[PDB]
Amino acid sequence: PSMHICLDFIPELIAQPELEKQIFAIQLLSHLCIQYALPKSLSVARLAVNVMGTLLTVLTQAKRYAFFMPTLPSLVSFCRAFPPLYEDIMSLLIQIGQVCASDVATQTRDIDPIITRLQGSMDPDVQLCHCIERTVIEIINMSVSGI
Amino acid sequence: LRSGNYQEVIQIFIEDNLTLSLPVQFRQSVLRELFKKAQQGNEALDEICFKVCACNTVRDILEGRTISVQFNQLFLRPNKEKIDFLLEVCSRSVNLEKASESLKGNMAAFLKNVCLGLEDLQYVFMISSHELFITLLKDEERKLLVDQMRKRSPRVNLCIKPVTSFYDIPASASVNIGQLEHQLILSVDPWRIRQILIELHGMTSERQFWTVSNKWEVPSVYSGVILGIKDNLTRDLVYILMAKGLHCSTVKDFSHAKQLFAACLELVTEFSPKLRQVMLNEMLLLDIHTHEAGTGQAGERPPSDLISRVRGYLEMRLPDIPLRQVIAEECVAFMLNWRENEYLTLQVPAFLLQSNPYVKLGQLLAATCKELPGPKESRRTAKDLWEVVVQICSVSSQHKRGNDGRVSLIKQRESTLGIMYRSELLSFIKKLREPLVLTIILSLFVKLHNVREDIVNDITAEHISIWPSSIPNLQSVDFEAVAITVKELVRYTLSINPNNHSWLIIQADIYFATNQYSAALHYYLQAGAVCSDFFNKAVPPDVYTDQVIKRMIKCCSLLNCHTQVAILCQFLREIDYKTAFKSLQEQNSHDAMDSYYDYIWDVTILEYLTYLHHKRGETDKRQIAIKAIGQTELNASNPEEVLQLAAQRRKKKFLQAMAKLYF
Amino acid sequence: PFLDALKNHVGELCGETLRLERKRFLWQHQLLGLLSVYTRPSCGPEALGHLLSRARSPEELSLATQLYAGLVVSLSGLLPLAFRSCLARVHAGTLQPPFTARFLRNLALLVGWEQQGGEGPAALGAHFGESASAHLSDLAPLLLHPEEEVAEAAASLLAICPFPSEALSPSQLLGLVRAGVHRFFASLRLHGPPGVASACQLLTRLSQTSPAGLKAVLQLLVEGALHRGNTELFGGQTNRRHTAAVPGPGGIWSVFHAGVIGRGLKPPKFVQSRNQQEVIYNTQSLLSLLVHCCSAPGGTECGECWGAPILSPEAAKAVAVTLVESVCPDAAGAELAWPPEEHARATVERDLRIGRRFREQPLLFELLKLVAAAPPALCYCSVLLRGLLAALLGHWEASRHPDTTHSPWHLEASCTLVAVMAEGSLLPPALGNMHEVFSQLAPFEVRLLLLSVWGFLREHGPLPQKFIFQSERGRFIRDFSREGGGEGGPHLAVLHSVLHRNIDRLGLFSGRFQAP
Amino acid sequence: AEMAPYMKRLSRGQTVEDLLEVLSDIDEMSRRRPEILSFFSTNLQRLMSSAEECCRNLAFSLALRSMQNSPSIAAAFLPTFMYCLGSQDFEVVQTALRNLPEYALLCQEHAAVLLHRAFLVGMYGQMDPSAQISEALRILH
Repeated sequence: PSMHICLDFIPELIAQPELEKQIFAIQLLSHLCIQYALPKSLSVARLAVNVMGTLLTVLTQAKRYAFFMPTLPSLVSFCRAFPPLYEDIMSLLIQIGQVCASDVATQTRDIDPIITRLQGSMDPDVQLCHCIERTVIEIINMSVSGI
Repeated sequence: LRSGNYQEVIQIFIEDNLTLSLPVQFRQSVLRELFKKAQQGNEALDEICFKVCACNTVRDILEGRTISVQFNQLFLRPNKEKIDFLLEVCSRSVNLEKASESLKGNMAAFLKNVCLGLEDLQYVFMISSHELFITLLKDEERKLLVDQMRKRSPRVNLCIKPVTSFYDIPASASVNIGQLEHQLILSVDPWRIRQILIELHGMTSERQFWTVSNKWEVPSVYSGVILGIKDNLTRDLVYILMAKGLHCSTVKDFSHAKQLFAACLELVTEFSPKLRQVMLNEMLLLDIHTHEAGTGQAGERPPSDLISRVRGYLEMRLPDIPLRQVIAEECVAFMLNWRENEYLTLQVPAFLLQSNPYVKLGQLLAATCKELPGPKESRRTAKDLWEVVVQICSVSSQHKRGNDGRVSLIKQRESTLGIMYRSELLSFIKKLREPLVLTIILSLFVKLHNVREDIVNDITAEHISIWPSSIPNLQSVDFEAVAITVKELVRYTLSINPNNHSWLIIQADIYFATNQYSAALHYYLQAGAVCSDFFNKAVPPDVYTDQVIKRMIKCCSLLNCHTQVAILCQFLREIDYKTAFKSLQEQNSHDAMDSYYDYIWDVTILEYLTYLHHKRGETDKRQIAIKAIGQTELNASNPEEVLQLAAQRRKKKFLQAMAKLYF
Repeated sequence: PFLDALKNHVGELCGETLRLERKRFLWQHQLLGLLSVYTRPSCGPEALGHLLSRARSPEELSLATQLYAGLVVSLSGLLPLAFRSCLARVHAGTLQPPFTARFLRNLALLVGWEQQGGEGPAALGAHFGESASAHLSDLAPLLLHPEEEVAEAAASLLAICPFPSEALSPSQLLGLVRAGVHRFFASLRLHGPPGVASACQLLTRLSQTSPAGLKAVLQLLVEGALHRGNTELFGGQTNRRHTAAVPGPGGIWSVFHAGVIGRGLKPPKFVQSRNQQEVIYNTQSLLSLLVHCCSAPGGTECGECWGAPILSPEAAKAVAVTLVESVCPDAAGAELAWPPEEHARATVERDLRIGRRFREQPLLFELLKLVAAAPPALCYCSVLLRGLLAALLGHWEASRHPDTTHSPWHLEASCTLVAVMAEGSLLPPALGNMHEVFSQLAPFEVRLLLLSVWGFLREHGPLPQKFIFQSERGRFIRDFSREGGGEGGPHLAVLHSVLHRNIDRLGLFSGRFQAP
Repeated sequence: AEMAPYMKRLSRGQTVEDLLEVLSDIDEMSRRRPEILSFFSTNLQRLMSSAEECCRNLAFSLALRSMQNSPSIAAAFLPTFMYCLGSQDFEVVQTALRNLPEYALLCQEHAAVLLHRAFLVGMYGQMDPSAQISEALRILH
């Protein structure tokens, strides 16, 4: 029960260069926001989404996969905690979705997820797109059943 | 080989298929030499080449190497003889007693897949029946494969006739009449319809029976004449015949409509000439419809007998027969679509030609289209067309007495001074399919649209801009109706054939004006991919002119893809480094900013990219930019023979990926 | 009121009719027809779609045809409405996968029956294929449907579904071809050779539409076949424990080592040994599909029954160009004229990567043979051959073994290269025989021999010219002895000298070259 | 009975002017007793995928009015609406995206599939449904 203190220094933690540390920070913030819903928690959850937007611009694809696949399922937790912090979530999700989609066409693929629009060990980008689709399904479900 | 005993050569080869003494490479080279001989023009050696190829393939299958392409090429269209020879070769090649399970399974699987490749069920059956095939392959697998091939059989019998639940001889006149009229409705043969209807008239009173299926329709123009017959029987027969045949024509069932209408012709011939003349008009209409549809849009050459009939019918117009605008416009469209420019305005110029606006407009269109090949800058017929269309689209009352708003044309379809209405001319044009006239009229309409219709001056591309710039009564015209109709016509011509870069450019410009940037890019890419074979060749600049590429830059920038904009920048004769940098500057990219650095092939923009990344502190991409620059393919100092090829290749790759992305 | 009341229960009535009672099904068929004629929307598409959705046998299909025959005389344009409604419903959550698969296969049966026969469809003019051509576009995604049954049904239907008056729009063609190739590879993955006939037929039927279609089909197919995935199908490739034992076994002292260099012990060391067999057959399937696509049907029936149709030089050109871009996007040595030998020294690195790619992917050899089938395509496929030759030359020099067979793969690669060149007709048959003797030779012998080959080809640069077209046979011919140099001459002298120095074991083979 | 001519006019309509006249009149007497529109349910659907802004806007207005009156009709418009989203004219899809929040709000059942399809269209076709989706899901709470 004495772990709420983390909301103090998570802002300092995210500033660390190590992608591993930042990925951990966002994941931790996800569960802290669920358990505690305080103005400080939201003032930090907003910064989390802003940092994710920034790293979207500043990250090559080889690390974009490794940094976005294990942190995206964190966003449904933010949405569960804070309906107010919702349009930003959806904007970032659609942005990352279509940037990954655009990157997909650059090099020939065997599944070509584009035709899946009207709907194993695959390529990183295909995995990333499937992850984003799953997260959107999950956030829609949580919003429908969130009362 | 020195002598020419190729049969002995084949025998030696089949024996080697067991001995395994000869070198496989020797066999392959011998086959190549024999095929060279065949190419030299010795056709007799063709079957010998096939036989030796079969021997080589079977020999190879024993070891399990890949199958030569030449065997499949020769095997494209097998005959009985080829398959029998292959079977016999295999029979000699494998001896069951001195053969291992590995080889046995090898031959079994090879024959299985050869059969899978086969198409003719007779060949399937014979290859299955081959004794060696039976011995090698177990009956279970054989029957499974047989079932698989025969699963391509659409041999299913379907019942065409409707079911008649009513039972015959009902012992009740009322239900008997009901069943009889049901059969009458279901019937399509004119003779059987006549028999049923005459039986009904006989066993009933003198009551009209054409009012038995309300679905049946008859034009009000011809209803008076069709029902103005003293005899109930004859009037009902002719009414039902014409109604059913017209329904068949609407459904495009000319096979049965022809029979019904032809039967009605003889019946009406005994009656007044007026009715049979109307029925001959129906003949002309049905003939036009059957020619356009049944012979297909690819009708190479109309017989021209019905063309002469149409010519005479239009030029005569002697009697007071009620003529249908549908027939008139359809035949005028028919002649125009078949390019009967010989039948220009000079023929029957004043006899009712002005009375019927359809023929007037069609003849004017023919004159103005044949005016284009003429290099003279007369364009008098073009000016006439421009004036008639602008007056048609203009509101009759400038002061708008009917209503304050300029919605009279859009809703009331009145105040439409002119030979046609907008809807009428729309129907006329949709009846057309001639690319030349269609594109000329589209050019006219797009000009009418682009002449001072709004603040934006995004003048759409057009091929022949000869229409007058002067626009009298500019207030009267409705730019809104102009836009609606031009969009409709663009949608119609794309339906005619999307394979038209000229129309694709126009559609894309329309969407760009409407700010439908996604559609704009989509159709522009379709245009490029039509002009060249999906960019496997160099795109002619005539289509991708600098104006089009500038439109692309604007669309992409507003679509927020600031790396794709930079890639497109190179396509101009002079690169707009100003806009390239102004676009790369912003941080809101949405176009996989990193992965695209491979395609960019100008050293200067990459220098800009490296500076920007280093300044903003993004090393993971600074390194990518450095690598892209460092690549040897491009150095800005090569003899340009390699530079142009490299730029072409990168353009192809980028446009291919870009086309994959959209649509 | 009865008709209006049953409007809401039209579908269940269709189900009862499909239950195939004694005569209740006939009665309900008549009731459905009359109700459809009655109501203003006519519910015709709804009834037909439901009937097809739960249709699984020819008698029910015939019931549907009977209903259509009864209705068409009254109404018009039922097929477009029915197809639109049913496809929209399929895209929506409704039409459970069994139901939609049933519907697709019923449509396939309908279109096949209409295509065949001369009496049934003639009497009943429906033009199922013509109507479906309007909806060819939205059928493509059904090929990538996650459900195998749905994919099979869609592929079967489109294998014979015709195309509109205009061939097709470019975007629709691209969507169709991409769906088809993906379906083809998935089918090869799951079923194997037997299951890909429908997709192969689809690709073929849409290939001969337009030349751009041929280019797109070939490009996508070959690139996909070479992609990282689906290529093994053809060619093949904590603190708890740490502290549970630690402390240098001393405990009151430091630890032995001064650190680790990284993760350590790259674990996998894993080999690809799935299966050699039936990879040949999969390659054969792909090769047959390529042959069908590239070979112009012609229809002349060359010879009586033996003369094989000639292959399209344009198709070979497309295959060569796309293969070049797939393997080595480099274009520095794109000058089709072969530079001198020393020039390879700068290009070794690219040559080595090309050689590695070849060794990894044997399928490229079969594609090369296919390209060799056409005469002129090799001139365009010039950089690949130059790279392979440079690699083989470089490797052969650093061969200390007295025997050549010690390096197995390289020997086969050299033999295949020489034979492919011979078949491609850039060499006289004298030099075409060359590849037979590589096995029984010292390494330097083969190296000097291939150097002579390089010199000869340098003299005779492969170009699109000199490939004289023949009216008798479309196959372009390169007439030797008209190039001045003609035969090997100086190079054939080197060849003769080699074989004459090595008569010890080459006497039997010497009878081939004879006098050029 | 009194409305009999109207659906016949619509069914036999093929021109923008006449269809616009009929639709405007339909709106006029919809303003009073909108429940009469229940007989046009099929009529609005196959018109919905048309290529005219005015016609499509009227179709949307009538559909949403009919839904507001009778919420139990969502499944009827579900498939046609999904097909409108899926269509690739980049006009019907835009309009349907505009009016997505109201339809999902009145549905309350298939929002799971509606919003998924909208998001997928937004991702792969370069349109930003962020605003519309956010509004719909805020309203769903």
